[PDB]
Amino acid sequence: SNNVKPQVFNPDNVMMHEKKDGTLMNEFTTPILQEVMENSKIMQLGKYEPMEGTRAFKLGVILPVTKEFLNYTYSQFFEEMKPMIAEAFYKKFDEAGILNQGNNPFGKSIAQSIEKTNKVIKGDFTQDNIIDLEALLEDDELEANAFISKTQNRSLLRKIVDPETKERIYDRNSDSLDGLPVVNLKSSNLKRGELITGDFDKLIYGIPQLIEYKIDETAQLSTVKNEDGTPVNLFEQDMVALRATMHVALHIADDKAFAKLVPA
Amino acid sequence: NINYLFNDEANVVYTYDGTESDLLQNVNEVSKYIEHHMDYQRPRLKVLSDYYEGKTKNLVELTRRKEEYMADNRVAHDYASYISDFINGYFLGNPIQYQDDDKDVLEAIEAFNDLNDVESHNRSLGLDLSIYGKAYELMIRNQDDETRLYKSDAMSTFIIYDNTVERNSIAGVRYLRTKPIDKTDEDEVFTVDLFTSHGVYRYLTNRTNGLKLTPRENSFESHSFERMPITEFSNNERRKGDYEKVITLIDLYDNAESDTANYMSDLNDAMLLIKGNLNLDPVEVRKQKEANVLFLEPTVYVDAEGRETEGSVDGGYIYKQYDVQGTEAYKDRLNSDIHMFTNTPNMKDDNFSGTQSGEAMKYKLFGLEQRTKTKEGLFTKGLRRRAKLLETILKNTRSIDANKDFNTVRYVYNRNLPKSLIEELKAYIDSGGKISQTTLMSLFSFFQDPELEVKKIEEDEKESIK
Amino acid sequence: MDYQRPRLKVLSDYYEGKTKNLVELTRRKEEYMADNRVAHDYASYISDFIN
Repeated sequence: SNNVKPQVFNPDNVMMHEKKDGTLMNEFTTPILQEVMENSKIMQLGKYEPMEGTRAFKLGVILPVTKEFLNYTYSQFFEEMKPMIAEAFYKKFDEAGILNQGNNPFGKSIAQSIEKTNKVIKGDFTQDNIIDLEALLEDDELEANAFISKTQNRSLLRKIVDPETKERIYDRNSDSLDGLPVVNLKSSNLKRGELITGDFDKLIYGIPQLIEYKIDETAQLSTVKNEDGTPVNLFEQDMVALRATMHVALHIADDKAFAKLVPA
Repeated sequence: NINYLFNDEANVVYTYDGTESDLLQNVNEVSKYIEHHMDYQRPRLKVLSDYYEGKTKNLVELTRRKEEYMADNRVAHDYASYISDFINGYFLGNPIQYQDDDKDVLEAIEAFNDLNDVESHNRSLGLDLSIYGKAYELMIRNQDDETRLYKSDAMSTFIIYDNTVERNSIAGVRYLRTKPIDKTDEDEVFTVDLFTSHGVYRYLTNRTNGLKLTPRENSFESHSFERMPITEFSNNERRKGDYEKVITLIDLYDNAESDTANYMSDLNDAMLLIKGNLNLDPVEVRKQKEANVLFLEPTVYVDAEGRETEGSVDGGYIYKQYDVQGTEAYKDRLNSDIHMFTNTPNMKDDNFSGTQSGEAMKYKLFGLEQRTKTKEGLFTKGLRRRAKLLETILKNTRSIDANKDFNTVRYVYNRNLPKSLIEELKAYIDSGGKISQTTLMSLFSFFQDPELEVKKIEEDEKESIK
Repeated sequence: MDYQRPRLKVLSDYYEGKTKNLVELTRRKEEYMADNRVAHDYASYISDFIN
């Protein structure tokens, strides 16, 4: 269009060459990945299940881009943006399965498993509390396989030493506690003083569909209105969108296989 | 284009600090190499392939062309294929010959070459070298108990080398997007094969769990060689392909030609321009093609005080025009530079000398010969590894005496220059050559029966005795 | 590292044909026109011929 002020979109989710404040990203240098890409923790810990068809639920998202942005600002945008999508899906799926956060559509989660079986330890981090937490699993004939922790509490873990052997129970180089690997969750929901453990082989997941992508220059986007309230038409408004979608399924074979340590 | 071909993480060589065992026990490391290949190297190879197929940027970059009543005239010239086919045919159009001092080794080599149709195989490798800059070949002991040689596609194969200055090849990988034809759901499942010095490990993977490698059915499969079976070949020490450096000129020539095609499509060649205040009946204008006289009668303006004056009528043809001199000099410069930087003969500015074709050709291909001799060195360096593998499998099967050595083989290269059998015969029989009658006859195609003619000569030579 | 290498790296980038014209986007324009940056590969033509 011939609009010389940029188009206001609602929500303001469309990528634009000209910001609202009048900044123009010409000659724009490609950003650099200041943080390493995150990975799905339940795909790391849990047991894969060969699954054809389906109980699965779909994950999806669409990223619209103004084709001025795609021409002048950042030509390769859609290829560089695929990992950051898959990261978003991994984070969503982890947050659902583990913490029962983000509208997890399953009836199944570790957070619910723990809250059901009441397998929770109230206390500060101490060697005795780590041993009691692990014993909450071995009570039911299940042995802990790994730990899930907020990385911000390594400052607490370094302060615990075995008073018999008189050495650090936490190997800060291996990032392993009592010999078991600790995986870190970046999500904001797991507080500083909280630690989770279980026999993750009992947590089963399946992927009836790998991430599809489709990139399109023609569809209508009813969920993104123009300033005047008409839906965006990508072809008329000279615009492009990427769609990504995935199906995933989650199962907890034995909800007593998980225990949680939390501050008193 | 640019951001894929000239990027820094494309075109690198993978290296690993540990031994084969240190790699194989930590299979995830191979997952990182596969990921790096997909993200950085494959794009480059894909672009080079698209240019060989002629899918140049100008065809696919619809992003600008306006979807109106106007025509597109998007054009692709195929310089990439013209160049690669010429350079490859010059290098390997004439089969490599083999010489050895020991006939047992020579006949074992010739048997393997004939069984595997190595002539065609070698040419296909030369072509891959020419487009991608590098090529891979896989050797396997078949189920029918035969040594087979197959080319491995460049977009799906790579090698991880020892980090020492010697850079021995530690492990090779091949991975493919196996898909059915009907659907596009789980096609991001890649079947991975990892080749070590002692066997193949077979896996399944997909991009979207992050390429965790998992054992396929019957995952490990031993092989009787004693070194990793895949071999890599190079076009030059940079592993860069013959048109990669001129893709930008091919792009410019596409743009210029499709620009002129638009100018031709969109402007009218000529029109009859008629000016001035006049009445034109659109029914009468249809006679324009067949009228002989055009009569323009100007409007007469009457002033209130009685003055009279005439309007200014006018008429004449007008025709579109463009800067032919500057655009043809520019397109000629692009074409000349594309051929100059690739040492390919510029057919548009060429004259033949006399009759002897080979010497004019060595003059014109002198520049191309210089690059080919380097490529000849690197090609023989690869052929020697192919022979090393063949000798190893033959000895382990005791199909040959352990006493034999294959490194004595001499690989003799001939260029595919044009030749003149009549002048060569005259040069061979002068200076003392000899030829058997049946052989001599086989060279000339006017003999309808090259063998029967001998009997027919004996009859004449017999009746001449009486 | 501080003095001899930066010479060799530029000589090598010309052999690969990564001439300055391709990387020096700093003063180029791309707001609606095409970039039309170009590299001619004389460096490789010359070195392969002479060697």
